[PDB]
Amino acid sequence: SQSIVALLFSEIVQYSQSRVFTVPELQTRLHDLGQDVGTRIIDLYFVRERSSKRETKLTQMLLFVKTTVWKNLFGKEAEKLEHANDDERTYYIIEKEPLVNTFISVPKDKGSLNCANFTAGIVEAVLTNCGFPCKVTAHWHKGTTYMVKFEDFVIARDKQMEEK
Amino acid sequence: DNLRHFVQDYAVRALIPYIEHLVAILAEGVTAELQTRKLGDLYFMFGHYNLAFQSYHQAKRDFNADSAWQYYAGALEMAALSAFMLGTAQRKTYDYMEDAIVCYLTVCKLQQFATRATLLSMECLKTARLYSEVAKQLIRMTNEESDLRSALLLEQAAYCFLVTQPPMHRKYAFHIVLAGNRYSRAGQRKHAYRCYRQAYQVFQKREW
Amino acid sequence: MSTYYFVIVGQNDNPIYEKEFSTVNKELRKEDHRHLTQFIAHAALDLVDEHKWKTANMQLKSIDRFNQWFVSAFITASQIRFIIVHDNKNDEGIKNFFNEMYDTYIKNSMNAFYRINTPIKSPMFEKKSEIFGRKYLLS
Repeated sequence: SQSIVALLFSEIVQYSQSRVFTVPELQTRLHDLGQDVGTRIIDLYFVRERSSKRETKLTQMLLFVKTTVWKNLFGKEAEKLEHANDDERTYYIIEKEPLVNTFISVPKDKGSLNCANFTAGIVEAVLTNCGFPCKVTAHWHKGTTYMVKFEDFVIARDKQMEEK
Repeated sequence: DNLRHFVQDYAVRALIPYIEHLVAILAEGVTAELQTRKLGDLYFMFGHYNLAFQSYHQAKRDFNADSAWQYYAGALEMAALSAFMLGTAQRKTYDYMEDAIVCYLTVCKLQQFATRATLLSMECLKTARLYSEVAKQLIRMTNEESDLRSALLLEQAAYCFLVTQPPMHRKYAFHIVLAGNRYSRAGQRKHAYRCYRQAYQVFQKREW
Repeated sequence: MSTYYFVIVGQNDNPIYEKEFSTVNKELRKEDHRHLTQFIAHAALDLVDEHKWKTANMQLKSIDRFNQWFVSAFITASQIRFIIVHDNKNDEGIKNFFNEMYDTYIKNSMNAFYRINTPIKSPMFEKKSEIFGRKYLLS
């Protein structure tokens, strides 16, 4: 079902909300779960759904891994992608569909951040396992949005291989 | 004292005719396979960089069939040195130099002239940017060399490959562990310990 | 014959596992092979990282050829460094052999109990590897 996953994920959040004391470390725990997901999904989908061939270059892998992960997760690719000049490290990936709202969401007083961070955790896993260590923030701006802070050695590395 | 310097002055005044006689020998040389060789051995101390490149040029047309490419190696040593000294650092002369060093070791058994070429080719390619080039021919000199010498060339190859880029950041350490015992058998005890210490440093950096 | 050596390297450069099939003899020298090549997998890696930054090919068949030690690279999406090192060449075996390595690796990587860059002791994986070696390498 849709609703079985929503229920299992409510028990996710509740187990955290139990043996976790404050919200940001709860988001951290969600992020850990996301890393756990990515750690194996990325290696799965190298072959079956990613042309079986590796892709290394940044923006192509960003968009294509975005899409392939979303097709084999929900079958719905993220609606848009922004990469920001003002900070070349600052890219935003934004999807109007929150994974969270399979169960419609939490109290709007205590926890500013939600599953949005857990999806961001899966994102971080796949990026850093492709070769792209990054930190990702989930913001309630224009719906569920994300922002990625890549790795400095990585950012120099692709900035150099911007040419061949 | 002042009197010591007066003798100094007279000595350098007596050196003027000596270097002018060498200038006359240089003139006699600029006016065969051995003529080109001697010409090279000449501007080897006159600073003629254009004639040093012309020495290797004529030696390629003099030892084309002659198996005496040891004088061609000597002329190319001057050519590569004069190129990087002037700042031209010709990659052409650099590659030719290896053609008269490692590739000449396949032709004749003049490893003495081959190692002479590789030695200064390493320093000139280190000032350039191809430090991995020096390292690769120092590994192609390690297999021959001896024991202390082989370990010395392995230590040279170690830092050279690591200097250009990350490539060889723990295999350089792994091979100076073998070069460490090579030095211990005959390799300098100081060289042995310091290359072992170098290996341990990047071993801790890359513990896995 | 051909010598047989497989290695598994975590993202954090951790040597996860290594597998052998060569005719058993002078086990000390086979361990010398192991560390020789495990530390050869070091520059091989320092090399193949930029090599993979160049080409995102299926498999990097050759990275270095030590003139007696041969470096064949099949790097993964999770950047798991894989190398076969052998004194003899057998390309057709090695290509789809690294393929099937990758496959059974996916199979035993899915299990949630595994975490990134961790040795895997599953003797089931051992016999899967052995069957592959008897298929694609050994005779």
